[PDB]
Amino acid sequence: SRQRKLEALIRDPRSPINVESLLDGLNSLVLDLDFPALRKNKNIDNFLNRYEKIVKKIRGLQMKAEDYDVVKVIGRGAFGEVQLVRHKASQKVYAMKLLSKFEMIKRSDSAFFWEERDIMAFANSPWVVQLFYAFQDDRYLYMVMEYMPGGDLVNLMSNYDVPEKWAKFYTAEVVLALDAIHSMGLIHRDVKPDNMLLDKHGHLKLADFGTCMKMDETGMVHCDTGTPDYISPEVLKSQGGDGYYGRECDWWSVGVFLYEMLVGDTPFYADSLVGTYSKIMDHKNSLCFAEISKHAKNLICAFLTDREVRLGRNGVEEIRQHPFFKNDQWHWDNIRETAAPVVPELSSDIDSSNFDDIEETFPIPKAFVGNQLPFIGFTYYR
Amino acid sequence: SRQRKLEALIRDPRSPINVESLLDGLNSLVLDLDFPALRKNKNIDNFLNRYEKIVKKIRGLQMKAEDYDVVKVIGRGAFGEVQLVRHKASQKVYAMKLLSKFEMIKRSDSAFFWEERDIMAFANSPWVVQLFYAFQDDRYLYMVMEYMPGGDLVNLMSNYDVPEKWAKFYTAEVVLALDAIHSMGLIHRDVKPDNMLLDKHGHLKLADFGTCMKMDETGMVHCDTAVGTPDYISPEVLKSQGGDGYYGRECDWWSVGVFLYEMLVGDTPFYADSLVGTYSKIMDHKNSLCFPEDAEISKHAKNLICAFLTDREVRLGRNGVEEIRQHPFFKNDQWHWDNIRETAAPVVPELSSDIDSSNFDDIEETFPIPKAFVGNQLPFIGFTYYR
Ligand SMILES: Cc1[nH]ncc1-c1cc2c(s1)C(=O)N[C@]1(CC[C@](O)(c3ccc(F)cc3)CC1)N2
Ligand SMILES: Cc1[nH]ncc1-c1cc2c(s1)C(=O)N[C@]1(CC[C@](O)(c3ccc(F)cc3)CC1)N2
Repeated sequence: SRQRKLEALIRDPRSPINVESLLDGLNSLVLDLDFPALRKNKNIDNFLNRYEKIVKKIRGLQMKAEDYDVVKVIGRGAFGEVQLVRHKASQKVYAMKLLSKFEMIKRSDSAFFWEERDIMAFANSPWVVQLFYAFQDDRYLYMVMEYMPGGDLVNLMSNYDVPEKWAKFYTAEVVLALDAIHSMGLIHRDVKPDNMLLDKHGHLKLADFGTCMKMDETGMVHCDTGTPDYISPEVLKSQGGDGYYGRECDWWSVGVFLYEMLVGDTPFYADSLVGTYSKIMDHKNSLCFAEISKHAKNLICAFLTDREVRLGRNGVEEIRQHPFFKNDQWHWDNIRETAAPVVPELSSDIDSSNFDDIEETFPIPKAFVGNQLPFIGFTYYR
Repeated sequence: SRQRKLEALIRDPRSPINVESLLDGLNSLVLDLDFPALRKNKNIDNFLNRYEKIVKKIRGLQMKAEDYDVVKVIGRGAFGEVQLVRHKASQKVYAMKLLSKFEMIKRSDSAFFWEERDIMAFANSPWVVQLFYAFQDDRYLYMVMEYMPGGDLVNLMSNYDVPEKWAKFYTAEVVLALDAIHSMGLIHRDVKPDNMLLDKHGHLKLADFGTCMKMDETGMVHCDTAVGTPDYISPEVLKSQGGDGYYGRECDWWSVGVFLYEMLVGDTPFYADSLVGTYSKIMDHKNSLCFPEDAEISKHAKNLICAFLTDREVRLGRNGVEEIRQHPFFKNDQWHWDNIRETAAPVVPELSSDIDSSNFDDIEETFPIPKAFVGNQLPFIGFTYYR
């Protein structure tokens, strides 16, 4: 066949050897070889003279952080900040998440983003925040995503006293969004109001995929990797050395979310990491309520039990037909194209009134350290 | 102002960042990192576990040396042999030059082939031997060229007594071959009968481009190394070893002079028992150059040689290739300069089959595992070429 089998692999933007990735493999080789210490090497100097020229040019004609106006900083993650940005040429407003390369190399935390990228880029769901451009430089990783001007549910829940019928909507849109995540053979692990963003029209989209794992042939995962509030008992227990868990661990998170939304506090709240963790483990005795209807009370309890009997172990169908999700203005077939509880009031394309306000280098190597190598293949254009 | 600018750079076959070279980039990185000592590094291991699998599958599709049957070894250069090969699938015959990656690295001389490749892969001249494929593996560099069953001119000079009528032809063809090399912006520096091969029809081609330098924007080169074979070296290239060297194409016309002298006299002009003696005779070429009493040579032939074998300032061909063409020696009734290559050759080779190598005499170690990063395969990233 020759270069037909090989041409196909290059074309696929899902394959790790697409053109953009091959270019990363050159840049990160130049970026990690270009230090005077290592330059004493004959081989490393031959290479860098022949390529440094053309490599610098390439760097020029592909997406940079300079190609964006930074309207304002709207969030701050574990590694970098999330910015509200406007691309200069097209003038289109996006949300740009920065990830610090150095703060990732300085931690057992420099592979998480691969799932965060693949989901947001290729999920193609109405339930997933959508990635347009993924690019990098010597310092940072960048993801350019559709901006969600509606805020997150942590902001809504503090701003509005949430009544039962509002929770019927919000829980349901999480259920569906989660099912979409599951149908890509993935568990979210850490589902919570922070990863729940609202769009222009007040509808849900999941966002923070950092802690995602891909299910086994069976459907479980068997490896250890935050803060407990919304985390399932089996997941905490399994941090001490293996033991599988599955998709049902996300449904636990949902119950915690429905509780917090209806009551006001998380069901296992305590003013310490230890306290919430301890309460979760003894969930049999710790969960108690009030002013909640029996149908809503019941769904919370069907979620907040160990994985064996937890609602949604048998399927997403159990959840749907539950008496709590019975209303008038939406069916599961059209929930997204109905009116949301809170449709956000938006002045312009850069309005961020649903978000609040907020106000590093690599060490020059002696030997080859390969700091950029973990980030080869991250670059992506729509 | 678009990434369609970039799109062009990738597609351009003679661009440093074509897809083959980008894939070489990924490959020679996997090769220079996959060692247990190196893999103690988190980064290098994070990388290899994600790429090593797919990289292996690619290597599978890449042109192996297994793709060829080796008919006979027909030559051996400094850094490896030249095998007469038949490509298995196509069943076509090729000459394949091997270049040892180890011996090339071990001797600090590992940049000479880049020109050698471009000349053969892109010359498109009937005077330049032509490259079809250029692949590599961890151990070797490979050059698949069109086979030249006729043999080299060193062979022709020791099987036949060359009369001046033949010398006229061969010298003329060498002259035109070099003009084609020059018109591509390159000086050869190593013109010799060994680098002069003969096609199926007994006609010339130039072969060993390892020593080639590309002229600057003014047709001159700055070289401070005395490069090439000691017998054919020009006084300027020789002197250039010490201090600022400065020369153009003229040095190639020196070689042509020596070539002709060898062909008519039967010996090189500045021959000596040592290398160090040959150099000295070249330096004192006014006094050392003389034709023997017994060798009979036309007054035209001696004129052409001596016009070639002088200081660059007064050397023939300094004022264009034209003053060579019209030289009285090149007067004949058998070929013009327009056609020469389509006249009958003085020696047409008798080939019995497509693997006949009767015009070639028959004949008849790797890297250590590194501690840290060494990048042994880095000088070879981008070698790979296909037609
Ligand atoms: C706004 C937008 N529009 N289109 C995409 C986005 C994203 C926003 C974030 C995204 S995308 C993300 O990936 N991470 C975070 C990092 C900050 C976070 O941890 C936070 C903030 C405040 C809290 F009170 C608690 C938590 C939430 C997740 N933010
Ligand atoms: C035959 C063919 N067909 N298509 C390409 C070729 C090439 C052949 C060679 C090529 S291409 C080459 O690059 N190098 C050499 C290595 C051996 C050499 O140095 C030599 C020196 C003195 C000798 F008495 C004999 C041989 C000559 C050049 N051979």
